[PDB]
Amino acid sequence: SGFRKMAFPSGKVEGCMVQVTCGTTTLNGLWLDDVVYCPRHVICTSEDMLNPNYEDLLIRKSNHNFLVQAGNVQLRVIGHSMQNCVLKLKVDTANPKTPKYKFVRIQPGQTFSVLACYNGSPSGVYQCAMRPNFTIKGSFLNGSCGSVGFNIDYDCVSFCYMHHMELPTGVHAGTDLEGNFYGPFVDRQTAQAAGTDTTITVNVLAWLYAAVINGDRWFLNRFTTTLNDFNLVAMKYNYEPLTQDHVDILGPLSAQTGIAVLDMCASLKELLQNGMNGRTILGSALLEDEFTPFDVVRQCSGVT
Amino acid sequence: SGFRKMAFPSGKVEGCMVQVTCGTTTLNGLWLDDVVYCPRHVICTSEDMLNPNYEDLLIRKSNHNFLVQAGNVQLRVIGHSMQNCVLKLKVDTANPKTPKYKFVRIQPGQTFSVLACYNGSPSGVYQCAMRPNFTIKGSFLNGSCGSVGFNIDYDCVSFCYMHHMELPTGVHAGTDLEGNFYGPFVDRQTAQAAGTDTTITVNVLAWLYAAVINGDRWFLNRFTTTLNDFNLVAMKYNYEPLTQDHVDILGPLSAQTGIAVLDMCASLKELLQNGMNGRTILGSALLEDEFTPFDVVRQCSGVT
Ligand SMILES: Cc1ccncc1NC(=O)Cc1cc(Cl)cc(-c2ccc(C)c(F)c2F)c1
Ligand SMILES: Cc1ccncc1NC(=O)Cc1cc(Cl)cc(-c2ccc(C)c(F)c2F)c1
Repeated sequence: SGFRKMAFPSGKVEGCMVQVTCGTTTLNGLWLDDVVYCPRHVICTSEDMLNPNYEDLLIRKSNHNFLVQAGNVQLRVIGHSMQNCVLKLKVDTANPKTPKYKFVRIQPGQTFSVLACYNGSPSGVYQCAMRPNFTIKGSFLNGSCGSVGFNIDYDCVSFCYMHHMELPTGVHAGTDLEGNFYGPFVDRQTAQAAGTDTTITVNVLAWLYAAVINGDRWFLNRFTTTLNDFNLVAMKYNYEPLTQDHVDILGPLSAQTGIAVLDMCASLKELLQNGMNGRTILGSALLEDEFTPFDVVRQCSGVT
Repeated sequence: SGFRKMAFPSGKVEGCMVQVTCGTTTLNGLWLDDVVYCPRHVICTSEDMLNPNYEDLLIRKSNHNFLVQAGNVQLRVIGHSMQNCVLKLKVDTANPKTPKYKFVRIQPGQTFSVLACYNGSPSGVYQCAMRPNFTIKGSFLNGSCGSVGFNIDYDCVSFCYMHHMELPTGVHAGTDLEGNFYGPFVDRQTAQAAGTDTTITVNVLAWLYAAVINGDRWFLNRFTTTLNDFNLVAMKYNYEPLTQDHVDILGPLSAQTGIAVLDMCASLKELLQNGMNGRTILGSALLEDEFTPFDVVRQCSGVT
């Protein structure tokens, strides 16, 4: 028992981290097979960042200008190309530590682990969710660009995020491994609005099921609700509308605990309307939304 | 910016995890050099657990009864011995993935990462603190015994915890890598009181400094306090008494922010006496105590 914000073991990803330097800029790269992936803003100087013409900036660069180092050894760059907001540096050596991997575009509300890196060296690992507004609330400092987000299913690492920037609001923005930003963001130092965010209702309900499994049950009540009534409350409290698809995803947890999804919705409705009254749930004094139903089942079942 | 409950990258430790089976019981072992370390309760049957005579139970076992498997390959056991509550199984092969390591006994209030494992396979990693009462609030299921806690300084892994049991209260107990329990616990299925726990004051203050560094400053006030006055409030709210040693450990964070430690104590005093009034600090609605001053400096400086 016990419930923690658990990240995937980072070993398979640590073996892929490299340092990429172009001119004066050093950031992280991800070495899979004979390709190193990194944010294209590595080719920018501070002056270029206000409105960079990435095509023109990349034309001034040659393979020998991209310094790629895997720990202590230098990699030889034999090709370079830009795909959306990422640079792909072809190297003459396949990474011997390349795990089985896939590139995936995660959906908002889904979670993943981040291996925060500086100078190609891993510093720490943490779990987070892709917010409904396509930002992440991470922990990144200058030099962390190119750090990646991922999930692991058995021996396969599905890479879903590469870190590009921190907006003035302190939130983080990045791309999939094909260089497409999540959300409306651009890799340019210009004002950028992140959309209105919402709380991930299905994840809060999953976390309430995790609380029941782990013995925190004080919030269970004698009430029930309907999807329509619950959604009126979700609207008022800026929660994502619950759909039948969400109810079905919560099916396994409902079966495990014997608590109907709509009965758990009535508990969540009362918590939204009354607050916690100074009490806690799984060590938290707020409603947690960065655990998916799959995360709860995985952590509560011991999937390796 | 941003502040997360960050764990160390687990790769160096993943390379040390093995499965240990004795009779009917399977748990995790830690393979360093030519020794595999694991909880001695692996030699128990369910009936033995009420009052096991570990010396007598171990006498009925031979080297060939300890089945040690590192992933897919079987290890050959050439010696066995019990040291306190751990078994040390000498194997004929040194682990080629043995990182630079040390065995350390951590102090209460200190933090470490846990690589939760099942059947010798890593499942996830999370950060936690050794509570003042020598328990940990982890996330462990049956089969997680032998999972380890650790810290990493550069290329050296300091192992500090090995998981042994979950008490009826849902808290976790374990040993250092010499098999000595943290706290008053015994590896026996018998009633065991964990002492009165307290909140780790120096860690809460460190986390308030982390909040200021990351822009959450609403709790800063026009007040100051003394160590004596603060400690009267700490007593009332079951917080550890703050000492001059704690003030000195907070020195680097005080210098970085320009906020005197006793001024931060007055902010903490007001938060203890008034609560948060429905507000949050670094995404939390409660006062967080599982970040040490060193953790805050490390995360805020990007140490790899
Ligand atoms: C410092 C740091 C901390 C954590 N994570 C990453 C970083 N580095 C960056 O954000 C670098 C970067 C790159 C790009 Cl392409 C755009 C911007 C940027 C975007 C919008 C605004 C308005 C602005 F001021 C900006 F500087 C900034
Ligand atoms: C199931 C689980 C979940 C998370 N982590 C670990 C485990 N496994 C265990 O705790 C196994 C174990 C071993 C030892 Cl030596 C003593 C006890 C034990 C101690 C005290 C009591 C009263 C009691 F009921 C007990 F079973 C229990």
